[PDB]
Amino acid sequence: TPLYNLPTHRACNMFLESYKAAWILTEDHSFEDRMIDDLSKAGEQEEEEEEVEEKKPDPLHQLVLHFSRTALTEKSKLDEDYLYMAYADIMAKSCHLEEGGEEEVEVSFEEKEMEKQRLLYQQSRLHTRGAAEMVLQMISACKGETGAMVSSTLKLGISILNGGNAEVQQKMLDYLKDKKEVGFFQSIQALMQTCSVLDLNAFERQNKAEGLGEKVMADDEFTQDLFRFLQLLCEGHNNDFQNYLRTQTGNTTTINIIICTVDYLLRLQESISDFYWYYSGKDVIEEQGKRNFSKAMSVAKQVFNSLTEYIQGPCT
Amino acid sequence: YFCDQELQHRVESLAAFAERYVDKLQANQRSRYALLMRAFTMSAAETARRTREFRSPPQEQINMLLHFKDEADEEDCPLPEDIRQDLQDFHQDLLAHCGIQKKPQSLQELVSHMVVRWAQEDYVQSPELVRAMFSLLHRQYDGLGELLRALPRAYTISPSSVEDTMSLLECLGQIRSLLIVQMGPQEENLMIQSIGNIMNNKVFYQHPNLMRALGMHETVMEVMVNVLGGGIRFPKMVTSCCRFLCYFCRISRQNQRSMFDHLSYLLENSGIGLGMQGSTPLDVAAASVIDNNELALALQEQDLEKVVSYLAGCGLQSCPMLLAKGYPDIGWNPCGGERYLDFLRFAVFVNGESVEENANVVVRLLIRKPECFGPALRGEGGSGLLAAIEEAIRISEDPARDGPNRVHLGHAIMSFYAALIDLLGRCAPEMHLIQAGKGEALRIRAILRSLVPLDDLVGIISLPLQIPTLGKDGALVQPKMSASFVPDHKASMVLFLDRVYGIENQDFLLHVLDV
Amino acid sequence: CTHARSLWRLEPLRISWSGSHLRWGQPLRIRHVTTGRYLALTEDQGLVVVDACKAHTKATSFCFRVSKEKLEIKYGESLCFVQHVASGLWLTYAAPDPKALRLGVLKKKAILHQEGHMDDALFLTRCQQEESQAARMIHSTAGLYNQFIKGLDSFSGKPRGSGPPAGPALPIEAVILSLQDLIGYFEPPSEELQHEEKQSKLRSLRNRQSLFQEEGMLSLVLNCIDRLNVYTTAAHFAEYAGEEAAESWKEIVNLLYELLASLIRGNRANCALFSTNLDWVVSKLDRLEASSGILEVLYCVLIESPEVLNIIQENHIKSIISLLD
Amino acid sequence: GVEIETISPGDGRTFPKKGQTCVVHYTGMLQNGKKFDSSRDRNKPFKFRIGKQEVIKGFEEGAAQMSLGQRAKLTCTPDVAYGATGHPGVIPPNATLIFDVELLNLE
Amino acid sequence: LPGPLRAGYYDLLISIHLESACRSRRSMLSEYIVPLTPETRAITLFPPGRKGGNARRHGLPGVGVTTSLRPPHHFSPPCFVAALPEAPARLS
Amino acid sequence: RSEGEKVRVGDDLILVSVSSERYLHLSTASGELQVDASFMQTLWNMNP
Repeated sequence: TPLYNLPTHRACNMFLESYKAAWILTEDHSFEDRMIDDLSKAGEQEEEEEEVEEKKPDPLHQLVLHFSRTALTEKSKLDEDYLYMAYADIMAKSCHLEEGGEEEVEVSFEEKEMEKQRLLYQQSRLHTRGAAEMVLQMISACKGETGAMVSSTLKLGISILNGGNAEVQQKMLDYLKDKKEVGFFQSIQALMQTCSVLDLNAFERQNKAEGLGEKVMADDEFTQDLFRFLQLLCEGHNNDFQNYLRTQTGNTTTINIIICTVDYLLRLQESISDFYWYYSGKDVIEEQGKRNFSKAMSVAKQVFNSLTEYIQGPCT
Repeated sequence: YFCDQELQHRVESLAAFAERYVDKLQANQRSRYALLMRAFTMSAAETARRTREFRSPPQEQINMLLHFKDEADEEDCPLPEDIRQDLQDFHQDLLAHCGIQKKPQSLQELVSHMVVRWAQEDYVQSPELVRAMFSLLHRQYDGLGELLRALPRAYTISPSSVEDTMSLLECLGQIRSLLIVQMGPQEENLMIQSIGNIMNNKVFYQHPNLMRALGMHETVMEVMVNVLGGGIRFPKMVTSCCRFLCYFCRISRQNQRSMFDHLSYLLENSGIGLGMQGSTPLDVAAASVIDNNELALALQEQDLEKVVSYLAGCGLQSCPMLLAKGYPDIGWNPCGGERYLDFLRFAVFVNGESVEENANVVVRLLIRKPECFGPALRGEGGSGLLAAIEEAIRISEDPARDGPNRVHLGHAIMSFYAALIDLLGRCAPEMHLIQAGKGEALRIRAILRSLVPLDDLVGIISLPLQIPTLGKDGALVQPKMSASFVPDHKASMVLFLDRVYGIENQDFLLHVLDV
Repeated sequence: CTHARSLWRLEPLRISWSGSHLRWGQPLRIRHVTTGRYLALTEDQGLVVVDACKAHTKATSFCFRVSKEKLEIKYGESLCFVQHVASGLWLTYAAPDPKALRLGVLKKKAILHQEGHMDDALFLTRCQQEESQAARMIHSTAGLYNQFIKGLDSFSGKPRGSGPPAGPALPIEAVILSLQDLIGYFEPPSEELQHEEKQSKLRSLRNRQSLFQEEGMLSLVLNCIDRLNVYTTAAHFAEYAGEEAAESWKEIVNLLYELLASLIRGNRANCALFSTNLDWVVSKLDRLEASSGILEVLYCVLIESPEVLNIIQENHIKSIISLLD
Repeated sequence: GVEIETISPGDGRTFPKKGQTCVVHYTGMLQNGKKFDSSRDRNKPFKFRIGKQEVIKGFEEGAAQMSLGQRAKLTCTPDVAYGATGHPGVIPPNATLIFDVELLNLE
Repeated sequence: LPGPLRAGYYDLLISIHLESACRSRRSMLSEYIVPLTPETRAITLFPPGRKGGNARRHGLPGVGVTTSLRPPHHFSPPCFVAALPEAPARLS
Repeated sequence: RSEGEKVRVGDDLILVSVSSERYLHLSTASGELQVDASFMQTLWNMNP
């Protein structure tokens, strides 16, 4: 057990793992904003371009166009792409800085307004180049398959639509109505159907295995992000998008997200009732049960908020 | 290429500093060991020191020692100030080299300005070129993260093992080179030789972590994928891959977990024709699940449903290649289901204790599909087990029904029923749970008692056995093994008797003794 | 559900206001778009599809009743029940067939029964104009090529001599025009187009090729090529089919090979259908006429499917080398 | 067997025997005047022992028959050459080979 | 020489003399395994300035000492006079 | 019909014993309809 009695090479490997876990991982460095700012600038092409202000797209525009081309390419199934994941994370962080801000504090009206303007500008730098259509194309190409690609796409969409941006909402709605596709809503319905609920058998197995040594609600971040995305889509009381989610006129087939959201909430309610029946006999709820209850209740809170947004603004 | 060279230089420098720092920390720990052993005036303080940061799990010790990055834990860490400052200086140097903090003064800046300039000059029409420049720009901007991703692949070895390491790398290179080539006889022979050399290498089983980092299990898995998709066209390939995977499972436990992560595919491809092979993906799955309580508890019921479905099919229809060889058709396949029953036994029983959840799921699936019992123990047939066993005895007796012998259907009947009885016996609930009075345990025990009567069990236990006798002059005549009844069947049935029914009255005891 | 075989045409008996809205219980006729036959009820075979000549209002006329009771229609969401006129019978699946179950086939032989079943009301869904047009061209082309094949088989084995074939003349002009129209219809999209629109047009071409493939136009073209390839040269073709018909033999052969190449181009499944046709293409590689066409067909098959390459044999390779020789 | 035609004179006294090393620049060609081998292109002398049978037997007899410093032509029948089991992609199933070899630096 | 022919000859040379070795080395470049050697410990992240007083100097890529284990390349010289003889794989 | 859906009149229900985990089956091999809890299943129309 002592390191000096331990062989040198094994100790070196263990030290490599320890350094990886303790120092390199914990170090924080910010480059997304700087790199996006560098990529946004066109340089001197617009300086020498007289007939058109910018005929040639800027580097960021070329990058998003390349990702859009990959999304639009006819593929039976979407494949893993670390480049797309990393780039989507970079843009999401860059545009989410202002939303996140980068104690009873009294924030002034002027300060709130300038924060909102900064968020709008950072969202403009990406949605004036093709991200609002790229997210839709990626979601359509996912074909209702859970993974890191759809997770990154959903995070990018939430970052773009944060604060209920009417401009981006209009862009997505116009693209959807112009292309007249069913893949987007089919994939959304499949993603809702492939969500997760509390599992008592999994909880019992986990407790027993831990005793003899979380999985009872995974994909919680995924489902919360999906419903946050839907809420942002309906955000601002936009009757056009609310009615579009209810019925997709013009398309050959329509999918009822409103009903789908309700259906999921039901299943979650049944799972919570089963958990209550399990823990009703015991006098004191244990820490694992408290954690599971918190997870389920947060997910239910998200679903409710989404439903409210669907009807909040008078939508018969 | 130049960026890859830079990354390799960084990781090699990190490895060298890790060696030096490990040497210093080991020397310091030995010195502190001597100091604390000499000075043990404070009994409680000495005991607490011996408990924490003293002859403890090595990884825990180094994790707690390297905690002086935090100001609060800097005093807690007993490392010398010089050692801590050395580590901090190395961390600062690593950050400076990675670039974490106008004529280009470095490769990173030069490539960044290069990519920006090329993107700004025109509208690039080459998707491959665009992907290349943007990937390069991402690598230049993310320096520390690239090293962080590279560290898991890094590994350190002793100077004396370099020759065997090089030999293993050469064999693995042959294996990887054979992937792109379409599989043929010569390629098959080369893979057999390479896998044999890998298994014979001493470093292979002495560094399972290094094997996992190299990901050789994934490579042999891809070879198995190719051969299984082909068919068997290359049964030697399938058998060699299965033996290598089983040995890899037996090496250690994390290897077993990595193999368990691919459980679904192996069971899906496990079929009767593929399962009759000497080494099968079903055997690989059994090795990946055997004797691991947490792995057994993490089993999903879908896999159990799949194997139960295969068992039901085998019990429904006859054996195709058996009837092709010409063996008489029984209307069902016992030898195929024997393997499935063995897999279920491994899934249910671990370390001599029945897994309650897995046992319940298995028994519910078996009662749900009543076609898994064959002629005897059947809802429709209702054939007694004792009558079935005696019928199989006479079937093995007469060559007219036994002969098409490499495969004896008479012995296959006994093997299948013994496996079924043994599985149902180990699915029985534990005695402590029965005494406590769990409703589910009582229900399972009652169901098992209902399925298997006690009289039939004790009857087959009392069934006679052939005893060797030198009937011929000077020649010792023995029963034909693998074709007649053997005491292993009786052992499985008496395991059922002890687990489910048990012995409760002396009368019954004496009776069973006499029978 | 995507194939054109599931397509039916509903036309009211009244010739006036044929395009009017279907009325609950209004008599109407059901006709198969692809085969061209009308649904009807006969005594000997129950309900079957019969020819237009055999079609009569006594059998081909049906109505969309609201419900089973003996005492306008939206295109979807319809609970219409198909009742044959002059009868109380309704369209319903026959008693579940254990044999059919064993087969696993969903071929529920439809039967007309006065009792019917609970699952009798059925949904109606209009197909796309592309699918409707494709089905119509499939029907017309199948009829024309069947006529051409019958004409070719008419004079097979009997020398023509001085007097031309006494049977009906071959529809050479119609066949040539149809082949040209089909080639133009199946011509690949231009590469100068934008990526998204090009991908959409490729998908359209793929589904169109799939529809023709499943309807079996490829086998019909292959049969026509086999019929035409018996005669070695134009003079040999004239010795049986007539001098007037001789001049178009080479043109029809080249058009047939070009059409086959157009059908198989870009469709991996269509190319894989020729897994057993490697002999068929290789033994025709050496044909003097349409040599470029058959070479292009082989090129497309090889570059599209791997299995057609895995089956490639020594004699095949020797023939390809003899092509250069 | 192997036919030996002299092109240029050599030492004529130092003949190779079993167990020595011979380096020679040779040019191999088919019966119909088609070249397939040349050590001059590689700019390296071809090395072979006598007695290990690594080279074709006809080449061995042709080299052993000649002396050091002699350039001679070797005509090899397919019987002593590869013959029916010739080199795939290099040598046809039946062809006689002609080799111009010069012996130098016997060891 | 015409451009297409020049490119064809270059690619032919690369294919018939370097393809297999390049592929094997590229496959091996993925993993980093290093032995405990004096050559290993001699590696420094920042080489000292030769002039003196120069710190944080980045070494030129591809010039520093690399001790990661890479299997060596294997080649067999062409030979068409040797007698033509389970079967080992031929070398480049 | 799916689990969680409210059952309705004129619908087939599969009844399984809670204790013995067996269905209400209508055995006819004896020549008379006998109701018994066995492992085979039979539909039930639940009408008030």
